[PDB]
Amino acid sequence: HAESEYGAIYSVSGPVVIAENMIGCAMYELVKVGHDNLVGEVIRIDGDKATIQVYEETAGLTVGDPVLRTGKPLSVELGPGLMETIYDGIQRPLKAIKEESQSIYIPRGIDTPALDRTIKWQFTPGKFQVGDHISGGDIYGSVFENSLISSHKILLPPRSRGTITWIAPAGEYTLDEKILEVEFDGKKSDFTLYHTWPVRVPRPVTEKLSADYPLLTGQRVLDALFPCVQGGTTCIPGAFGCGKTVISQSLSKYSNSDAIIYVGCGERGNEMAEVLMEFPELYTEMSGTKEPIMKRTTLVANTSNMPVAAREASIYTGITLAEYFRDQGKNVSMIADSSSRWAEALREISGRLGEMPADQGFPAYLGAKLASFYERAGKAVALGSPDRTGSVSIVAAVSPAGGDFSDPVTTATLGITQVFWGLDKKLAQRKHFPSINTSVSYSKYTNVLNKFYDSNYPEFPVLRDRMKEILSNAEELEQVVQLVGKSALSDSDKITLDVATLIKEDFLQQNGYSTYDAFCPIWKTFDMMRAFISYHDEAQKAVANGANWSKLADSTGDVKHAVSSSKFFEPSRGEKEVHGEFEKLLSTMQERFAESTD
Amino acid sequence: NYNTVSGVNGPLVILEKVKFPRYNEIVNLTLPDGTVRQGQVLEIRGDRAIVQVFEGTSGIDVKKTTVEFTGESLRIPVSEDMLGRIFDGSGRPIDNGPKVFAEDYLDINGSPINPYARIYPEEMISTGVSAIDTMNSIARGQKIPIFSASGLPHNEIAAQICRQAGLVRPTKENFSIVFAAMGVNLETARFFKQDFEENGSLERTSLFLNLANDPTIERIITPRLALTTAEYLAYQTERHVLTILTDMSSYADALREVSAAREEVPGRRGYPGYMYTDLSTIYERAGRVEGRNGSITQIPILTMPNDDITHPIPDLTGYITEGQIFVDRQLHNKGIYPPINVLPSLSRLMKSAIGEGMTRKDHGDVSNQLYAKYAIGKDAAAMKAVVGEEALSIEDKLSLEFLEKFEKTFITQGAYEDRTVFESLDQAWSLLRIYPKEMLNRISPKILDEFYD
Amino acid sequence: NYNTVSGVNGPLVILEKVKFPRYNEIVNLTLPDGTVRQGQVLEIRGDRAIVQVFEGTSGIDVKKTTVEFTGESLRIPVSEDMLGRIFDGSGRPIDNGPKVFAEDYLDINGSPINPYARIYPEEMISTGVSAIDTMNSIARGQKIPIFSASGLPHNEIAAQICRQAGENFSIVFAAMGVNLETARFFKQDFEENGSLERTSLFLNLANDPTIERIITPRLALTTAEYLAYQTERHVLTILTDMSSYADALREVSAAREEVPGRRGYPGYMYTDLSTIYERAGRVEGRNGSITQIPILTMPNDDITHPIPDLTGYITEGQIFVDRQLHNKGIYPPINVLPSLSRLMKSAIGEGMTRKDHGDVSNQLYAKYAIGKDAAAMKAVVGEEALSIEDKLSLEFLEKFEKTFITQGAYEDRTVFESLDQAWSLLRIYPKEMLNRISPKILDEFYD
Amino acid sequence: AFIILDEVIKVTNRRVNAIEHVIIPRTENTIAYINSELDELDREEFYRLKKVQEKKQNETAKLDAEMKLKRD
Repeated sequence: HAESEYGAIYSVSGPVVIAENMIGCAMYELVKVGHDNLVGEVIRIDGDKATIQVYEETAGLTVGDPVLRTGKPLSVELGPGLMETIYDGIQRPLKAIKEESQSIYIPRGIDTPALDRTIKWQFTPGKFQVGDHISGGDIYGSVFENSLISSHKILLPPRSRGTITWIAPAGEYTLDEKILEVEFDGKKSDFTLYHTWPVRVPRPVTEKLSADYPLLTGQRVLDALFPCVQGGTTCIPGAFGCGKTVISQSLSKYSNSDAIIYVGCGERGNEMAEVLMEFPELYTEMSGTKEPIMKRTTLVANTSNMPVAAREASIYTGITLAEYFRDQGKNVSMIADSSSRWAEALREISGRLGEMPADQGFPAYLGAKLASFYERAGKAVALGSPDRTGSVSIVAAVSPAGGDFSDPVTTATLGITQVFWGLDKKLAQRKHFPSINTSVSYSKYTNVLNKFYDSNYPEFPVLRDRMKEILSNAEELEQVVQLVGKSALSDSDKITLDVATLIKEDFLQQNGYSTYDAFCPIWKTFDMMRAFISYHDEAQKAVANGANWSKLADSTGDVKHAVSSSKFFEPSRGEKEVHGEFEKLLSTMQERFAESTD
Repeated sequence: NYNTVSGVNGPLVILEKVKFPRYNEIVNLTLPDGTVRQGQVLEIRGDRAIVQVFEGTSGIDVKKTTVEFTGESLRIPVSEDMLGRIFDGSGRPIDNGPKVFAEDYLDINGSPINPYARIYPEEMISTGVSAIDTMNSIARGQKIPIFSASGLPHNEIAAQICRQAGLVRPTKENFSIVFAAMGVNLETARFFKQDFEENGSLERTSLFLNLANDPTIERIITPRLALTTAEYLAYQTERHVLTILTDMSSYADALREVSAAREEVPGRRGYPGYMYTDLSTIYERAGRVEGRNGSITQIPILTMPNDDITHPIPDLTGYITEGQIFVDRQLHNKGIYPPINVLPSLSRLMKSAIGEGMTRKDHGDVSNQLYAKYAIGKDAAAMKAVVGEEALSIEDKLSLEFLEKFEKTFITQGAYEDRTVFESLDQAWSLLRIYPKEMLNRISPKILDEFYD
Repeated sequence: NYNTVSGVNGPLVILEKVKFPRYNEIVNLTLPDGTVRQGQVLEIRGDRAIVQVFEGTSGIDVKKTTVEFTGESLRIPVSEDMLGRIFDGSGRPIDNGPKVFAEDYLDINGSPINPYARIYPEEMISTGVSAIDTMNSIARGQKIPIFSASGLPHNEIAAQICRQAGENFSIVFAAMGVNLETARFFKQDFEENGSLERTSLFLNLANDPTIERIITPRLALTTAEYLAYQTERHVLTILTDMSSYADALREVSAAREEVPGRRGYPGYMYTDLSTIYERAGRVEGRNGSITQIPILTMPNDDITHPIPDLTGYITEGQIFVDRQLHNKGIYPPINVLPSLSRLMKSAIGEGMTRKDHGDVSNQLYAKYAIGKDAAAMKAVVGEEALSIEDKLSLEFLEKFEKTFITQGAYEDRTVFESLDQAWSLLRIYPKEMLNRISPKILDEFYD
Repeated sequence: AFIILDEVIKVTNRRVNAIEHVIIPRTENTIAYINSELDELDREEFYRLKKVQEKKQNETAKLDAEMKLKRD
């Protein structure tokens, strides 16, 4: 605003831009550089020449192009209207930018508003009285952004506390219009429905709370083996094109949380495009009738074809957005595609800066950002009079080279994570269903998850430990069979191998393209594991009666085909038919016992 | 134009007495011997500037050299007259034709497609291959690579793809392609030339050829020229645009060469640290544009070092492009027709072209089931090779014969023989018919009752 | 003091035209955002100075920041009123209490122990676990290193160890970039025990800066030193998530552009590691005993990393946790192969524990080794368990693994109970099968 | 004794089956992957050392520039 604090461009090589004659610019502060007035973030300072990191394309710029420092850190707009809106690395709307530039390409030095100032919404003062003392975090109003989620909270700006002075009446308004005025010791301050929050510091809450509420995965392996609760940190490391993007889409789809913040980093454009095409076609069938997946989520795009710093910037913006969603008193989640692109971006950054590399080209501050991003999310009571309990889950994809755990990504991820879900390329290469290693994937949140699953009086821990033991014993049995042969084992080990195969084909493997196996309910998987355990106990008891495993498997073909047919099933109705089918299975076992004698 | 030059070290250049230089700017270097070499600007600091020589700093005087700086960024003379005429890696005519009149002057760097402007992968195509149809589907406008080994029939199989492409695709207006080589062999150049001539598409296609005899800079710049050309064809020309790029291995090693020549801090396996993004430059350019006719379908070809699929080249290839079609040395020495590895090979979108309304509802499930029988056949092959022929189960021998038959019949069709997708589905239903009724657990009841004669 | 600076590289700051600068000194800086923070001067050269920020250099203007240098090194306010309360990474109270009255003020770096004034502890402190107090003898005043892996419940085992342990023994904790969940669980355990009132720590979390946590560990170390040299009581020092401390020290050395070693560690680190192990040891004439028992995570579950290598080479003995036994489902996974205690020498025999102690320990090591080789043989060869010796070795190994190895976290057993349980467990093997057992040890328990 | 001699012979053959394409290949892959990881780690360390030596050379060149400046 005609302040004209400006340094001059000195050295320019690739994405890094060093600008001198500016001592006014701070560290991690926003600055408009070049002749195109491109947004950027200054990193270091040496003498009279401060090193600035550009988050955009530096191609075409020339020496002598002025750089204006704002002096303030990175910030994003928080409030209603950002939902179901695709923001770029500059946090500008993609549709609006493409329409304004009238080109499918990406320009350079472009400036556009986050939300729409011409956008109107119906905002109503939520039970708050004028003159009542208020502070930061309190809801000053409520607006309906979508047809499902209603009353998006307008939060009082940070570092503000006092008494309500002039709070305007409810009605239709925009994001640029002040809906309130608050009097304090700092005299007068204008308050709007939209509040600006720094991207460097996540939106604060009241106090950290223990998360005992399990978040529904929808998948058997994600809910049972390596569990992830609401606010829990679950890693999803995978190989290149191992279905990592697919697992991310499945996770953001079948999620039982309220909102979703998905920030793509260095991912393919066809994935986000397919996401944009299939978002609106899919609609929720739960409460809030007529509501799609697009309106219940927000998408941030940092392309692989985009700038390198755009990934870390969109990641931080997505973190601030998820923190604002967690401060909104709702359970949300962050879906990150290929965090390894941001890590490698950090590697090229520290590398171009002249700093010394250690492992995998990255700097030594990687662990700080990883641990900060992991401990940032969680379940905690938010600020404000509302006193709501918020939740934020962190889901980050790591793409190590060749799927090796020796990669810096895998280690740094596994270090700060309380839960990790691993992806295998063995069953993925065979075009088999979702691949997860039973000898690798584990969760430290599994205990409280067992305590939470006991609320439904399901047995998570028992079935999981029994199946894991059966899996390990069958794996050892596989090592022995591969060692000597299949004729060197006993009836019980063979039963363990057959049960392993049954658990492999009929349980862990579920077709996502199917009209049935695409989504598995809690009761469905619980009943399946229970019926499996019942058939296993019945077979183990029958083998102890002096019957061979093969002879037992001779008349058990019906129960086998029935156990393999539990994947299709039907809607919520007919669970009784399944449990009853299990009863018919035990009865069938009794009939077989009668048949044996004789 | 500044005639002042300061230092020279290795394959690079440094000049002084200049200001306001542009990043990756086109610069003309006139040497002391009268040699005119094209070059690009590296960095600019104060009154000093640093640039990289494409033709090399070999045989160049320090104070006797003159340089004319355009100041504009990387610029190419794109036109509509490129079809039927051949161009080199340096842009100069290798077809011994006259001067090509440029319709538009555009940056060869290429522009990233906006996400909202990005249209989802759709339709389908017939590559003439059962594996390019059944196992892993190929969408029109999508991007899929080909991973081969040194000495293997990469050029010949790719030739089969480019030759059978426009012929078979109509069965799902002839298809127009683009041939691109970066630091490639003379033998492979002759093979590709005879292939493009035999296809008769040489008139309807353009060729950018950078020989191995040529510099590395030209090889790295060939991909950019092909990117701008294919972009101009898939947008401005509004026609179906196939993108065929070869010798990615040479461009990679050359990239490592340029990265080391500047003594820059290298990443894993000695390559560049920006390699993900460097490959993503031309990799994410593929896709469809909403409202704009035509599309750019990327069909790249790379060679894994020492036939290692676990190599950083292939790993980065999978990390950049989405999905790949593998060529294994295991099946190449078996003597059967072109060696596609079922495990490693996968498609970007195999769910987009399947189902009713596209082709048939018998496609996808049969793909999953056939892949299952093949994998089970491989594991059973290992188990049979371990313990013995009498020590394996019934499913082991059945899947073994099924995989052997799938390899001898389904996998083996021909290079100049383009098998229609329908023939692929029929031969696949007949290959699956070899297996028992309880054999396929990935197949539905209806398809099982329908496929069996 | 200087409000004028030259340049800023990362968290490290460098100013010019500075006078009376002190290397490794406490400095108070007020930034442009109105925020005030503490930092430490890394170096001073000529008319120029180099100081570092512990809380980070982010969000600060070079013109609007003012650095007030005390001219002297860092001095912490050690007090006896810190019992039961809590402090932050910078020392500020996180217990929502006020600032306590300081008894004394001294350096957080601690003090070097005299060569003639040191005392070698033979003291025997019961660990409470059957696989702990027996295998690697727990001794107050000794130093036992702890290396863990990612996703390993080292915090739970350490908490169960401090809880089943307890003149009582005071515990001082030092957190370097400790996780939020880790702090929550540690708080839950410390509160569940009821010994939280007798304990104190300086908390620097993951959400908080981990770079200021390096001084927090030093602060807790000066607290343990002041506890040993004044209060005269049994003291145990602990550094949590020391892996983050090594990564941070490595970041500080990397920012210095000095000669880097393996995993980015500093060149003079040879002395630096000692500072982590200098938090232990007793003195002549002091009834109290201070023993540091740090815990860190070896990178990629590999002890071959510089961290576990230095931690093992410096300190005497190390407590290892196997990933396999933790994935098995059994209780605490101490690997008898890698785990050892140099303090298990003077703490064994009659007068300390029992005359059957050392013998049963060596016999346990031999049985575990023979069982391991028998496991390798059982894996390579058939299920016939390789003749006789390997069969009894593997059976006894598995039996000792399902019983002796897992004593439970919530269960507190004496050394005698573990000795009797081992006496019942060694009955499977013959009396002549023990080559580590003497004539007296063979005639020891015939009951 | 002949019958058992057959059975045991089969056992030996089984070992030959395991020592052929199983144990040998596993050891080969383990040795190769370990060789690649170790050589790569040594390459990274050598890169750090090369950067350190380059840093010393540049600092020395700055010393030389300072000496020339003092001379001037």
